[PDB]
Amino acid sequence: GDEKRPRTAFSSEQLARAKREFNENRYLTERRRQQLSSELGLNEAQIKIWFQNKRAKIRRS
Repeated sequence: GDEKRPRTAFSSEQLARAKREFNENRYLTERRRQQLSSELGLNEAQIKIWFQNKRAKIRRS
């Protein structure tokens, strides 16, 4: 994105991941969220529950 980032906390490589990270949880919410909720047989209180658990993927950090 920018043209002047350090090389410790994130040399853009980590900043770019933040995008791709949500990019896989920003559209599906309105692209496939209906497909899941449909085959999942639940409500919004469970939809987020899936991705909410996937957001960690065994890291809780």
